Amino acid sequence: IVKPAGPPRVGQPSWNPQRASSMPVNRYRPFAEEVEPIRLRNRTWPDRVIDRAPLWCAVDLRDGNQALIDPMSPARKRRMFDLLVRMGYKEIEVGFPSASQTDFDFVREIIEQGAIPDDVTIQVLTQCRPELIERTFQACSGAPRAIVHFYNSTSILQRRVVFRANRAEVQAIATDGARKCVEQAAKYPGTQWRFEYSPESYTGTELEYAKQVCDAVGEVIAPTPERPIIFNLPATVEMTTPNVYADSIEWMSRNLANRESVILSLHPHNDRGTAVAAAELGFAAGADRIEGCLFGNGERTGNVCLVTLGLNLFSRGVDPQIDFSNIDEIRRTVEYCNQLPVHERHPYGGDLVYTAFSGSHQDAINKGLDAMKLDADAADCDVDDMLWQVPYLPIDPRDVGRTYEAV
Amino acid sequence: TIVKPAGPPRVGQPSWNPQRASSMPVNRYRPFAEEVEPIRLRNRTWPDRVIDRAPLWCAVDLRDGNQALIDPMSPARKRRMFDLLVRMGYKEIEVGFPSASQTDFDFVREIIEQGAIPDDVTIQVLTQCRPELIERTFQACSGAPRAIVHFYNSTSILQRRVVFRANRAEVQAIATDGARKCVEQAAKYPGTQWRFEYSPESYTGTELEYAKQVCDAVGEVIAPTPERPIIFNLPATVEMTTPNVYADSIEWMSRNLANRESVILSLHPHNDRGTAVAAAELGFAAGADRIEGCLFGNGERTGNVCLVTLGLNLFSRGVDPQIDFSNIDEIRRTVEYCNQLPVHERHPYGGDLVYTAFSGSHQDAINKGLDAMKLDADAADCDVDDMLWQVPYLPIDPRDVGRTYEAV
Ligand code: NI
Ligand code: NI
Repeated sequence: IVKPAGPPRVGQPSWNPQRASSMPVNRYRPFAEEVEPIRLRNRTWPDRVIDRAPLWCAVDLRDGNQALIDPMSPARKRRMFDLLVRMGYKEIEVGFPSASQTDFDFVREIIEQGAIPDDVTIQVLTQCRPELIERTFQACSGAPRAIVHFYNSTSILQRRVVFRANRAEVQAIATDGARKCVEQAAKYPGTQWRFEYSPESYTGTELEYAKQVCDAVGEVIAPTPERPIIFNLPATVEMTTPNVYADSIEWMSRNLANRESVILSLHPHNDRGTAVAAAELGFAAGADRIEGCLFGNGERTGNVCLVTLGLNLFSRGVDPQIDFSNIDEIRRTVEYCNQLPVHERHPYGGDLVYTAFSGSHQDAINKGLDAMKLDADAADCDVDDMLWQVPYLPIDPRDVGRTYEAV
Repeated sequence: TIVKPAGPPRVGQPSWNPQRASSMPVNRYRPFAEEVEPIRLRNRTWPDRVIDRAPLWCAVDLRDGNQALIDPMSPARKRRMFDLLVRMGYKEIEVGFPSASQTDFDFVREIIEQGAIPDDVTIQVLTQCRPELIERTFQACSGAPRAIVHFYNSTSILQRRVVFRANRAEVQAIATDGARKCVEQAAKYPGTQWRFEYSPESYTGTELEYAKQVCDAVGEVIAPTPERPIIFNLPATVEMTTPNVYADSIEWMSRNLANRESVILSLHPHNDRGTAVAAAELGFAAGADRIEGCLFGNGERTGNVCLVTLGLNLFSRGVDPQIDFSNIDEIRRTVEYCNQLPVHERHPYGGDLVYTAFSGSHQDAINKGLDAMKLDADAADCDVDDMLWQVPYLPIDPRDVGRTYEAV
C-alpha cells in the first residue's frame, strides 16, 4: 500500500490534505458515458413513501444456489423451499432445469410429491434457444401453475463482445423466445403458464432499447390485466447509485406499453453495496415486484436481502406480509442451506445487532425501557403492545424473537 | 416456529398477489414522518448531481470502531490500524474518547509522545459536554501539533423526553456551554492547532429546524471562518428511514446553516436499514463535504458506513478516491487482525467471492470480454492493463485491487 503522493485537485480546499492516488481511474468511465445519461423528467419517487408490501419473489433455490461453494443437496433444497413457504412467500424460483439435471430432478420431485401449496407459483429460468425452452416446459409437466422466466442479455457491452449483434438481432432472440413459449404453453394445457421476461444486464442497456424489447415481447405474449406479464429489470451489475436505478424504473413504469397488464419486477445486485436502496427507491418509482434472497445470497456481492427489505417495512409500520417473528429460526435454516454465515452486522439478523457496548447507550436504553414500562402501568397496558420508544434500538428485539444484550 | 401469514390481503391488493397479513406488531412502529417530522426540502437538487471528486474522508476505526468490538484492540492492534489508515492516505483519524477510557487516554499520549502523527494528519478526539470531560480531553491531546476536538450531545425528540427530561432551550444550552468550554480550553493550550466538530447526536431523530438552531448557536460561540472552519457532523445514529430522506435533510442543512462557507458539513450514516453507503453517496451529492466511516463498515450493531465501498464506488466510475486500495487483500488482512471480526464473503470489493464466477454463461461472457480487450490492446499497440475495462459481469479488473478473477 503506497500512500497517495500525487497533487491535490485544482480548487481543493486547504483543510483537505488528501493527495491523488496512482489508481488507474482512467480505465473506468462515469455511468453517463459508459451507458447513457438519465432519460427521466419530473421524477416522483423521491416524494413517495412506501405504504405497502411489494409482491415478493424468492430466488434462493436457483439464483442463490448457483452462488454457493457447496451446492444445496436435495435435503437442503427441500428445507429452503419449506422455510420459504412457511414464511409466506408466494412466488419461488425453483430451477434452471434445462441446463441442470439436479435442478430438473428437484422440479420433478416437488411436482410429483405434491410439495407446492395451492397459493405458490414455482418459477423456472430458461435461456432463449428453442430446445432449452422445450426442456423447461417438460420439467414443469404436471405443475398446476408456473412462471417461465426467459431472458437474454441486452446491454451495449454484451451486444458488442458476446453477441456481435445489432439491436434488431438481439430483440429477435427475445421475441423468438416469446413465440416459442406461446407455442409450448398451447402444447401443455392444464398447467396455467405465466411469463416473465428480463432484458438481462438492463442497467448496462439504453432505456429506449430496453422498452423496445419488452414492448415487442409483450406483443407476442399478449398479456391482460387478469393474465399479466412480468418484466423484470435486473441490476445484473449494480453500476451506479440507487437514485439512477430508481429513475430508470420510473421511466419504464411510465413508458412501457400496456402498463396495466405488466407486473414490473426488480432484481438488484449489490456490486456497489446499495442493492437494498435501489430496491426501496425503485419500488417507490412504481415497481410491483422484487426478486431477492434471504440474507442476500447470490453471486459475488449477492442479491437484495429480503429480510432487510421486509423488516425495513415492519419497523416503519408497514406489514411486509411475511413472518419474521423468529429471525433466529430463519437465520439457522439459511446458514444450514447455504453453508455460508449471516454476518455479525447483517441488518436485523446479525449476531451483534441487538447489543450495546457503549455505557452512555446502555444508560439511554434503560431510560427508554423504564419509561415505556411506566407508561404501560399508567394506561393499564401490556408494554409489549405499546409504541416502541427506546433510544438506539430501531425495533424491540423480542418482535423478531431476539434479545437486547448490554455488554 | 414460523407460521404462514393468513390475515386478509390489503384493500386494493390485486388478485394476482396471494400474500396475506402477518401478525407482526406493526402498530408498535410509525412511519418516519410521524415518528419525527415530514420532509422539509423543496426543489431538491441532489437527484441531479453526479459525484465528481472525493470527499474529505475521516476514519473512526480506532474509537467508534473499537467500541463495537467483542475483543477490544490491544495497544499493538491499535498501532497496526493507525499505521494502515496513515499508509492508505487518510488525513483525519479518530483516535479515542480519552475522558471515558483510560486505555484511549494511553493510546493518545503514546502517539503524541512518540511522534507517531504524520505532518498532514489531524487526530480526532471524542468528548461529551461536561466541563471536566472537556478538560481531560484537552489534557489528553497536550503536545499534539493539531487536533479536532469533537463534542456532542443528543438532540432527538426521543432523548429530550426520556433521557434528558428537558426542553429545546436547555438541550441547546448543553451544546453551547460545551462550545464555550472548548474555547476556554483552547486559549489555555497555545501551540496546538485546535479545531472543532459538533454533532447533534441522533440527528435523524431530531427536527431539522432544531438541528439548524443548535448548530447555528454552537457556531456563534466557536466563531469559525473560511480559514478556520467548524465541522458540523450530522449522524444517522439510528438509520431510521430511506437514504433519499437523509439526503434531503443534508441538502436542507447545507442550504440553511448560518455561515455556510465556514462550515465543513460532515456525514456519519449507520447501517440499521442496510442503506448507509446510499445515505452517504446521496448525502454527498446533497452538498456534504466530509464523511465519517470505517474500513469494511465496522461500528456498533450494523456498523458504520463502509469506507472501502465508498472509495471503490468512486474509482470504478472514474473518480480518484485519493486513497490507495491497490492491495485490498493487505487492507482486509489488517482489518480482520485489528477488529478480530471477518470481512463477509460477499462484502463489496473485498469479500472472498466478489471476483468469482460460478455461472457457465457468465464465464463464457467474461472470456469474450477479456479476449476482445486483448485484441483491442494488440490492435492499438497498447498494454491491455492500461485500456478501458470492458468485461461482462466484472465492474473492475480484479488486478486493479490486487485480486484475481476465478472461474469456478
Ligand atoms: Ni441475482
Ligand atoms: Ni458510528
